[PDB]
Amino acid sequence: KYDLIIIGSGSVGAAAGYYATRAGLNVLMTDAHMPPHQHGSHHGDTRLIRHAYGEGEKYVPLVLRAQMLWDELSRHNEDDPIFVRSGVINLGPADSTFLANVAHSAEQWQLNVEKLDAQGIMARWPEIRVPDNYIGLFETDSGFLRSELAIKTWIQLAKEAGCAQLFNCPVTAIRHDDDGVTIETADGEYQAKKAIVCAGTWVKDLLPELPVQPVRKVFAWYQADGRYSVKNKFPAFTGELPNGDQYYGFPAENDALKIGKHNGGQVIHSADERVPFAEVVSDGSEAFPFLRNVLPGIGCCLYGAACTYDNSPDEDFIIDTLPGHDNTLLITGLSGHGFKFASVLGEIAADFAQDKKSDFDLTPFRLSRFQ
Ligand SMILES: *Cc1cc2c(cc1C)nc1c(=O)[nH]c(=O)nc-1n2C[C@H](O)[C@H](O)[C@H](O)COP(=O)(O)OP(=O)(O)OC[C@H]1O[C@@H](n2cnc3c(N)ncnc32)[C@H](O)[C@@H]1O
Ligand code: NA
Repeated sequence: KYDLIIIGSGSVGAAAGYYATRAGLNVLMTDAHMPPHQHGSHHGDTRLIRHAYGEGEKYVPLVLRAQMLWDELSRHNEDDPIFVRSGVINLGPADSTFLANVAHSAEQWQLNVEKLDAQGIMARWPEIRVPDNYIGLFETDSGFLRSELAIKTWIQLAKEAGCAQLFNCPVTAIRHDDDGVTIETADGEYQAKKAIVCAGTWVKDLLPELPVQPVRKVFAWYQADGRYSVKNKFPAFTGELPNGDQYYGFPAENDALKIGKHNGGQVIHSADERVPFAEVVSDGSEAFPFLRNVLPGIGCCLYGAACTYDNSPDEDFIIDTLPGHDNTLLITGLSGHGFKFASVLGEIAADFAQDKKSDFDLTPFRLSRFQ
């Protein structure tokens, strides 16, 4: 009898719950665990945000709206900023398709991005060391996000707003009537007028036909020092190697620099198959090829993580209503660059719930593409 059932109250679903309840809807929130947990793709301290987007021009207006919502959310917690404006530097070769989309999309949307020289960056940040052939695009208004905190707050805000939340209770199957959507759980049976499916990286074993492939990814913490910090103006980064390998990174927190590879990772299929940090042996030395070249004074790996990419076959998002049911909307294509969008994706779901209006065009996130 609910107005809306959220299947996965994770990073996308947590937003979806808050916005849909604040919209004034009778909402049910579900997860398999206790939302800020270690079983999804929201754990680890931080998640990156970039406006001038190298992945594609199609993302820009959404991440711009996302940023607005992150700013509005950060308001609710004074002692702990959810968004930190450290800035984001984009590193890579001058003739790269990725940096070509950062520069082009900065121009159209009037974004604060500085083209910087190979010698220029080394002169501004002595610690960052690139080939002479390289170029850097510094983003001023960008930075990163406290991913765990973002969930934590979205839940309590929803919980206070009268949202019904069923957390440690996995969903087992989705059923369709003609009015709305039923979900049978190992607990009981609940239904709503509409539904949003955001079970994330394991939605496959709840909706098997989807063309999304979970992949074991890992980020790690290396030993840094005060001059690699936000205090010393050190920015969060994305790098390209002559390899074509992409790396993401964050300004050293308390004497620790967080890095990760983006392009690789070993393919898995079960939640059990996600072996913890040090268990497979690429992990401890995964960020090394970037670190010795680009950040040579960065030292040893200290500890690290265990996350999973929700990969689509073209690496773009899947934001579409289910093939047979306009009744239900799913968000799942988020292939490792989705958290920055969490806030905006919850809003468009809240809009969807009260059959409201987009602004954005979600055409390139069709389910149709494939075939
Ligand atoms: C893997 C990864 C991702 C990542 C990243 C680094 C790594 C190693 N760095 C990022 C970054 O720097 N900047 C950025 O914008 N994104 C980055 N990402 C991607 C990001 O983590 C993900 O896009 C996003 O966090 C995941 O979104 P989503 O909401 O779809 O997935 P989730 O947070 O894990 O939430 C899903 C929830 O659903 C629950 N669940 C799963 N199955 C069920 C069933 N069947 N029943 C009920 N609930 C279910 C999960 O428990 C989870 O809480
Ligand atoms: Na993901």
